[PDB]
Amino acid sequence: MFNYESILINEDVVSEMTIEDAKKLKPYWNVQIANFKKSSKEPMFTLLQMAILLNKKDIVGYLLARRGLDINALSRNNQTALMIACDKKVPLDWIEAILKRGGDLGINIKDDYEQTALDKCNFNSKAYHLLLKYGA
Amino acid sequence: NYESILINEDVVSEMTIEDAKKLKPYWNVQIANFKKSSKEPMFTLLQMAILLNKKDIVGYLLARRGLDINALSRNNQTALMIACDKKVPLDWIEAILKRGGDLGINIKDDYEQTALDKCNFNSKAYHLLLKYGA
Repeated sequence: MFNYESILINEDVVSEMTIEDAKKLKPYWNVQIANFKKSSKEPMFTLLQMAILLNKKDIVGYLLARRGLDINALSRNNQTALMIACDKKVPLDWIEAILKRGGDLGINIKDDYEQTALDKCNFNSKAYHLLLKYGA
Repeated sequence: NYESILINEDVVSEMTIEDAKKLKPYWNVQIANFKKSSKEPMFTLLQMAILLNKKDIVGYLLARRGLDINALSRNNQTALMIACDKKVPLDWIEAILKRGGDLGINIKDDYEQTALDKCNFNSKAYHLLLKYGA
């Protein structure tokens, strides 16, 4: 929403968000709208990306099921939902849901530090092995 | 600091309930920290499991009779405090409180914060803490 003359909500707003709120932000599903309070007053993350970062399982579940949502949409630092999910070691079932929904198409996307989602998994982790199944 | 007891988030992320069972002598011990942070252990296994959203290890440990639900991290944080701070599901917070986490509801960390202070104002978590005497 129109906070600090931009499109900006913080982690406080997203932590308290319900599926009804996610639905009302439909025009914004592919838009960088969220950032942490500590950081600068420009949006960094999509709602899906911030939901993953804050472990909002019900909002993550709802958004991945949406028609018209770009699962490979980039954060302001050129990160995907898949990259963030791997970096934060979220449950393997969310990583699989991301990949099966079209996250596999962006599996070789690289962030500002030349890192892919595979590079964010630990050596021989269950995450590493799953990404290899989907073509990493 | 010793790497003798330290396990990091890489070890805990790959951990199963079989591993948690084998660590029983250590359930009240500061054993875990992130690679970015100090080599010195900060968190209990339950506390690290909550920070990494390991639902099966969290569910198993909360059921254990030998585990002190009010055990302190090295910076004097409880499982309840960390669960509130990381906005984890309400069911986990309620399980912690009913398990004896209500006895430590007014514990204050090194930054003079309680579990209530780590909840968002008017959240369902905030209201539940008030019910149990925050």
